[PDB]
Amino acid sequence: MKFNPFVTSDRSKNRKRHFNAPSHIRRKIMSSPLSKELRQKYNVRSMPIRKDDEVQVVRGHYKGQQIGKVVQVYRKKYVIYIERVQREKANGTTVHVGIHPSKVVITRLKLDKDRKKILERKAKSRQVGKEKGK
Amino acid sequence: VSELAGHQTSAESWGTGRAVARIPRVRGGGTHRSGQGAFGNMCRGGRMFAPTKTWRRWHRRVNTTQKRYAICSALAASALPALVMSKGHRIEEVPELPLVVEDKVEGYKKTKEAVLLLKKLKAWNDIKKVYASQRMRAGKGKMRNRRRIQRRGPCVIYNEDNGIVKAFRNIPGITLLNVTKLNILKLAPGGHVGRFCIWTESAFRKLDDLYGTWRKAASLKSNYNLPMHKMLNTDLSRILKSPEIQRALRAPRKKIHRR
Amino acid sequence: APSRNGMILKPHFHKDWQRRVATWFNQPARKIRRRKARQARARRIAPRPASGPLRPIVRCPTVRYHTKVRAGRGFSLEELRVAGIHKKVARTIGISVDPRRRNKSTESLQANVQRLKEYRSKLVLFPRKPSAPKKGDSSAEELKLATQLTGPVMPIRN
RNA sequence: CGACUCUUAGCGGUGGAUCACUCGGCUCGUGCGUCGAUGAAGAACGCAGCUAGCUGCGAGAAUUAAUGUGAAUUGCAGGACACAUUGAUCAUCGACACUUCGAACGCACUUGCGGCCCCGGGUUCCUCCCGGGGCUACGCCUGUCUGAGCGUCGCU
RNA sequence: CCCCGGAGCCCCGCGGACGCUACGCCGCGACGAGUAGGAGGGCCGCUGCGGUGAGCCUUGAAGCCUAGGGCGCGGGCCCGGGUGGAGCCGCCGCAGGUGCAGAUCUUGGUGGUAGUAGCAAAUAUUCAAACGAGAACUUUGAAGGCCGAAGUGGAGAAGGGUU
RNA sequence: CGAAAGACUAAUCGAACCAUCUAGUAGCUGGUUCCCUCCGAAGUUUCCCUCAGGAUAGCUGGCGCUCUCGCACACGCAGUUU
RNA sequence: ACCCACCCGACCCGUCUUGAAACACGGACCAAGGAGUCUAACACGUGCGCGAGUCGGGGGCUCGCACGAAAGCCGCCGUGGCGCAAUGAAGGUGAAGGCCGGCGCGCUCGCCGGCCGAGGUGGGAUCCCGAGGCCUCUCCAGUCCGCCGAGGGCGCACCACCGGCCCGUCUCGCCCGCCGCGCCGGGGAGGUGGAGCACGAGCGCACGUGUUAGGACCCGAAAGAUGGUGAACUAUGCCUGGGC
RNA sequence: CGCGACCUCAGAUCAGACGUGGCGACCCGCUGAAUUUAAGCAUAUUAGUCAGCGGAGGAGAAGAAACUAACCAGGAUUCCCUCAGUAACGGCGAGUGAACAGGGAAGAGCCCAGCGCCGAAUCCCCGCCCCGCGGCGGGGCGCGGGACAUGUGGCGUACGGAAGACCCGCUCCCCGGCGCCGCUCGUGGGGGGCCCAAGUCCUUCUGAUCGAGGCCCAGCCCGUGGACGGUGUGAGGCCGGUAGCGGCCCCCGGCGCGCCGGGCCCGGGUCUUCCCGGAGUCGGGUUGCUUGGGAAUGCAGCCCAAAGCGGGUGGUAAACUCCAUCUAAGGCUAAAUACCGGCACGAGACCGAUAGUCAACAAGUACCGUAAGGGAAAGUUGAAAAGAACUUUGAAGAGAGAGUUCAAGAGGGCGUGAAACCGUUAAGAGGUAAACGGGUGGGGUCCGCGCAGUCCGCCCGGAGGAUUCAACCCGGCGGCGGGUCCGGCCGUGUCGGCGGCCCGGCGGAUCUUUCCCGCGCGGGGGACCGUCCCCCGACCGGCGACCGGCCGCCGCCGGGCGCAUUUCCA
Ligand SMILES: [Mg+2]
Ligand SMILES: [Mg+2]
Ligand SMILES: [Mg+2]
Ligand SMILES: [Mg+2]
Ligand SMILES: [Mg+2]
Ligand SMILES: [Mg+2]
Ligand SMILES: [Mg+2]
Ligand SMILES: [Mg+2]
Ligand SMILES: [Mg+2]
Ligand SMILES: [Mg+2]
Ligand SMILES: [Mg+2]
Ligand SMILES: [Mg+2]
Ligand SMILES: [Mg+2]
Ligand SMILES: [Mg+2]
Ligand SMILES: [Mg+2]
Ligand SMILES: [Mg+2]
Ligand SMILES: [Mg+2]
Ligand SMILES: [Mg+2]
Ligand SMILES: [Mg+2]
Ligand SMILES: [Mg+2]
Ligand SMILES: [Mg+2]
Ligand SMILES: [Mg+2]
Ligand SMILES: [Mg+2]
Ligand SMILES: [Mg+2]
Ligand SMILES: [Mg+2]
Ligand SMILES: [Mg+2]
Ligand SMILES: [Mg+2]
Ligand SMILES: [Mg+2]
Ligand SMILES: [Mg+2]
Ligand SMILES: [Mg+2]
Ligand SMILES: [Mg+2]
Ligand SMILES: [Mg+2]
Ligand SMILES: [Mg+2]
Ligand SMILES: [Mg+2]
Ligand SMILES: [Mg+2]
Ligand SMILES: [Mg+2]
Ligand SMILES: [Mg+2]
Ligand SMILES: [Mg+2]
Ligand SMILES: [Mg+2]
Ligand SMILES: [Mg+2]
Ligand SMILES: [Mg+2]
Ligand SMILES: [Mg+2]
Ligand SMILES: [Mg+2]
Ligand SMILES: [Mg+2]
Ligand SMILES: [Mg+2]
Ligand SMILES: [Mg+2]
Ligand SMILES: [Mg+2]
Ligand SMILES: [Mg+2]
Ligand SMILES: [Mg+2]
Ligand SMILES: [Mg+2]
Ligand SMILES: [Mg+2]
Ligand SMILES: [Mg+2]
Ligand SMILES: [Mg+2]
Ligand SMILES: [Mg+2]
Ligand SMILES: [Mg+2]
Ligand SMILES: [Mg+2]
Repeated sequence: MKFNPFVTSDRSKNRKRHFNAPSHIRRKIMSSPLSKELRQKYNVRSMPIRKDDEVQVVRGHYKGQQIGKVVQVYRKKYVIYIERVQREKANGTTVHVGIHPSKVVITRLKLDKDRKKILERKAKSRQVGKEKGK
Repeated sequence: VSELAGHQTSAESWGTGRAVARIPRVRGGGTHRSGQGAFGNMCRGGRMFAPTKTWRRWHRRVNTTQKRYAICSALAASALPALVMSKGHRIEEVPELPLVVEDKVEGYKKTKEAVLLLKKLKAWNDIKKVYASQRMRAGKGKMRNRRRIQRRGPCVIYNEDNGIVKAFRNIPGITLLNVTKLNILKLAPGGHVGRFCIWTESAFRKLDDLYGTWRKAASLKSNYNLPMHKMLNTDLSRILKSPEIQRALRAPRKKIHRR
Repeated sequence: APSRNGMILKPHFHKDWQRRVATWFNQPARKIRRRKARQARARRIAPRPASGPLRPIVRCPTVRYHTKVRAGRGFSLEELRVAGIHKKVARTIGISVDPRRRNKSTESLQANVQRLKEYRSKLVLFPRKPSAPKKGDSSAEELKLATQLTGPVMPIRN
């Protein structure tokens, strides 16, 4: 259950919260899991997805073992566009198909300074949690 | 419903003589809503017949003794495997029906422990059933934070939370009760009398202190004893084929004299 | 229009009563709010009685109540004077003091005096600094209790 | 058989019921309980690369600064930026800014007329002329200055 | 002059339905109009809540449609087929903004009337060409007409507000 | 306001319009939503500023209770008659 | 159950009405909406809990309420409500009687000891006793079991009647009492008023029906009041222009 | 005829302050109807209610008795329960209608004028320095101004106070700063930020799965986390979250210690001598309104108009009298209480687009009205725009192919797509308008058949094939029932132990203060009574309350039994 009496559990309120979320919050929502290779390495389950991560689509039509680079993150549409995840429109032109980040898995992260520090913080809180449980 | 709801308009009746129908009609304007119909429960816009008030008598009060009677009955029938089984609880493999347990069960601080216990006591097919029952509620409840529904599970009466109520918490179905503070809404859910319970020796001993035996007062609820019985031999078959009774009957006329 | 036997009864719903209906959906939240407030005051007034001050034994007026005895508002001045408690000071040790109570009978006076005597005996005056001067009780009767008194201080039983 | 009419069914229309949804309400409860001459509430007019409305803002006008965040924004453009850098974007908001009416304050409501001090062109304080800046409501309190009275006295 | 774990049974007292949801089952009689009105029973119906059906449901929920098959005195209900595309029902209790033919009812929609009444105030039009997919109506030219300077002309006020 | 018609006062006048009090009051019109089953009326009484309404009796239904004995073994009651 | 045929029957519903197929009103058609509600108070009926009690509020103690604004508990458990006692305008008063023996003159009056203790008549479901049958394969004896039972009893509830008691009130009468002897206090007999007593039945909760007060089944006035907006039409005055 | 004090009055764009409007749920002060009820209506009622005007605050108002009472007396206000639908009012009709006591929530008490004493001992504003400065403050220093004796400050206010003499005991309280220590209850106060468990595992459906089956214990894993939401269907484990006395980082609060700067020589009782109270106010008359307040509850105007062992009240006018009770005509004050406005949250047996707010949407919008004012309608393609390239007919709108999609039998007002109504296709009919009830018939539509439906089931007889047992014993297991209650556990009624009684507790208006402790009372013992528990024996209901052996019966397994038995099959 949820006990904290300032949170909500209320369809309409959590749905409003979602569809009217502001960019910086939508970053957090549009996270996706890391691969079991990276999970082992960094001690982190999931990361906010970003413009040029390498990525596998997991479920849907484009469900495959091809590792495509992310192209752009459309936070207004809650979706990401991926290198070869595309479909031909009527008139031959290609169009990047939207994939929701949660149905994607990150194989190669784009490591900047900030991202590194996020990974370091998450792994730290995990290890504190494991030490507390022990 | 709101006090104003319906009456926010200013609508006079065009009187009789204009054809139409002696309703109060919205005054003037170059809108759709003009010469329409206001106020009458029948009208669109309108105003519901006898608007619901806040001061409806929502709460309902009950005599103390009657509540205590109720809770005795409910306890009484958490024994009786028939009634428990009829209330749907899969109590086939359970070892002894007023199921009392060691008081390390106060100890437990992890669900893992709490679940293993239930599996040892063979109560786990009840939770396993609750898991199977989990499904979408039909109807408008769905859009009012009653979206999922499932079974009631085993009750667990504990004497003191030394950790237990954390351990049994995530296990779906299980309600926990303090003995000192029993509840009829939980021991007899749906107003239905059976319900499989799992007692703790510490709690189970305390019942006689709480409710009192038949020759001892409550000794905890000031002035209270158990309700008396209206008849003692409840199995009437034993009575009806006794020597004392059948000795004094007329012999049964059972020929059938048809027309 | 009345119909064949009943109470010829006069309900008072001729004023705009629905404008002034007072529902009671508060009451739970109210009770909780009161109990929270009460628990706060207890925590503030640390080893003092939560109850409040000690209050005088008092007879009820009128032939009806007459035989009963209540807590009163505060100790009369004559009562304090007899006990040997300065009226301004009594308020600082947790003794209620009204000065509107006359004192007719000697029987009521002496019993109330006895009360203040008893209170002074079983009271633990902390010193102003932790470094102890006169009056302030010993560090024994201090460590053993900086305890509150739950319920009314020295309760009255008729 | 013929046309027409009536009935029933199939398909198609018209129409938008029903059902299923729900970023909206309604009700009950909790906490706080804060507007304004330092110019409020309200009104007006403006402000976007393409923008009418809604919203957001005030000539610094879809916002500036700062702080947190850490790559977008995205209808299309265009761009920026080195996202190993105060750094995109959001959020917060403590600094800064905030057109005109409005209690509304120079007097009037035309958007009309003004007075008085200082500054720049204009002069070379020559007042004009132009532009800029700051004052110029009523009431009342404490003090201040200047005063009034065959009000009550004193000295001359 | 004996035992039913065996008389063999039309009566069996040794044990007892195929029957016995005892709110069940069974038997005999009698009776049955009904407004206003009253009462009872509805495994009649609607929506939501506590219970409960190891219920149902993308291998197709609700709703909708059906010259398909049935049940019920009836309220109604169940099955088949189609359509549809996401939820829904049985039982036991609780609760109600719970059942429509009418109210010159309310809101929305559609008929017949009906291709009907009608598009009749102030004399008037005609020929050619052009453009154009297309001309009774546009434009140009030609002719015939009217307004007839108290104008159907040329300028303003108010009002409109980009005409 | 009226050289007077009760004229005019923004298509409104023997008392304008707008909002509220207001869901104003109505012994009076109109309407009032599923099934079966059983019982089933009244339009007369007295009183009433009562006569298109109430009250009260009557007539109806519902709930019952107390007894009775077709369990070879009956008392009481009647829109009769003697 | 779709269509068609034929014979017989058969007027259009709703409504007010003594009387509607009506030359009575409402109704072109379809969809969705649409009217006996809720609160309070009383009454009677019914169900449950407890019973001379009952009661729960209001409050308090137990939790951050996930479910809880619940649930539980409280010398508060009873301040208090209702009930357990009436009757009188009120001051007030306030439900017992019998019997027996003795003492005062038994005076259908006054005082002292013992016994019983809510009276009696009729009718009363029902219990209780029961003569006597009625047989058993025989003549008698004879305990056991029934069945019926004439006849007799205790008699619930309830009804009718007669007594009794309390409070008011009248009439008539004779005695008692003491810190205060008095315009003091207390009794008796017989009538008569009381929503009285005469071995208790209430309290709480829930459901139903009825009757009210509330918008009060739904829709409906002509009106009434308070506070505001209008003389751009028109009425009349004035100012300043224009016209014949 | 000047100059100077003061007094009363002016003027300033004089120096520096304040007020003005809004909001209005709640609150205070006025003002104040009428619908309505009374079955009419005028008093009454509606109602001190709507409308009107004024003024506030986070609450307001109220509040420390000119109070209740009549008691063995209580002791500010406010709030709840109760008093009580009562006392009372009332065309005594309709109707209206409080208070005290009692129990709770909370609890807090104070200050002036006066009377007096103290060299005005007081205040404001200037100006210079040190600190402090986003709530203008402290300290110092100025012959620098003014306010003030027509009265500022200290003491002091009815609970009495002052001043004196000696009885006693002894001396911390406040603020301006500057630091520093313990992050200080939802169990780390408040705010902000960023973090933290576990499947996308195997098969298989599907357009897509969050589905279906499985996975070392209902299956794997976490579970202090299986709330909710999102994600191409239904997701504890995909993501956000959720749980947790979980973490880290900021900021802020609140309290604890140190240092400094200032202020501050601040008691109590006992005996004496003094001191003491708010006027056009009370009170009376009165008229008007108001109240339950009735020969006047409260508030008003007018007229009269006080006292000081007085004055007020003591619910029937008045006189006389005793009692009781307060001390009016000046002021402040937190708390429980209110809250349809605001900001920010949470929840619901509510509504689910003719509902719910007028308003789910560019709604107080469009639109109307000169204006006051009125005031709508209007949600849904799909998972994703993949929103139909291209060919062709047409001036085009429109089509026909082609294509996207699981589907366009989802095509931009597009989910589902009812009825009325209309087109057509098929069938059937047709001079008494249609439609209807009953009864048959004819035709259609589908539905069940049958390419014999002769439907099954027992038992039996026969003729064919078929394996293994029933019967019988033997060994084991399990179940039933039984009495000898045999042996022991189990419990009802009774009796015995007075045995638990102090190693058995509660209750009691039973007793005792021979007791103990604390102050005649409270608490605890100690007797006593009622109630609940041990010991064994006896009798009895031997009770579904159980065990152990023995018996009898049944069933299952395993042995044997080979075929006049044993089932199977046709
Ligand atoms: Mg509405
Ligand atoms: Mg539904
Ligand atoms: Mg208290
Ligand atoms: Mg009938
Ligand atoms: Mg869908
Ligand atoms: Mg509802
Ligand atoms: Mg209809
Ligand atoms: Mg024509
Ligand atoms: Mg002419
Ligand atoms: Mg022109
Ligand atoms: Mg012209
Ligand atoms: Mg005339
Ligand atoms: Mg109505
Ligand atoms: Mg009438
Ligand atoms: Mg009529
Ligand atoms: Mg008719
Ligand atoms: Mg006729
Ligand atoms: Mg008519
Ligand atoms: Mg008609
Ligand atoms: Mg309907
Ligand atoms: Mg009853
Ligand atoms: Mg009645
Ligand atoms: Mg009603
Ligand atoms: Mg009306
Ligand atoms: Mg009138
Ligand atoms: Mg103001
Ligand atoms: Mg009237
Ligand atoms: Mg009337
Ligand atoms: Mg009238
Ligand atoms: Mg009044
Ligand atoms: Mg008002
Ligand atoms: Mg105040
Ligand atoms: Mg005062
Ligand atoms: Mg009081
Ligand atoms: Mg009462
Ligand atoms: Mg009144
Ligand atoms: Mg003074
Ligand atoms: Mg989901
Ligand atoms: Mg989920
Ligand atoms: Mg996670
Ligand atoms: Mg009045
Ligand atoms: Mg008197
Ligand atoms: Mg005040
Ligand atoms: Mg809609
Ligand atoms: Mg709509
Ligand atoms: Mg709407
Ligand atoms: Mg709809
Ligand atoms: Mg619509
Ligand atoms: Mg639609
Ligand atoms: Mg729709
Ligand atoms: Mg489809
Ligand atoms: Mg579709
Ligand atoms: Mg849809
Ligand atoms: Mg559609
Ligand atoms: Mg058709
Ligand atoms: Mg044809």
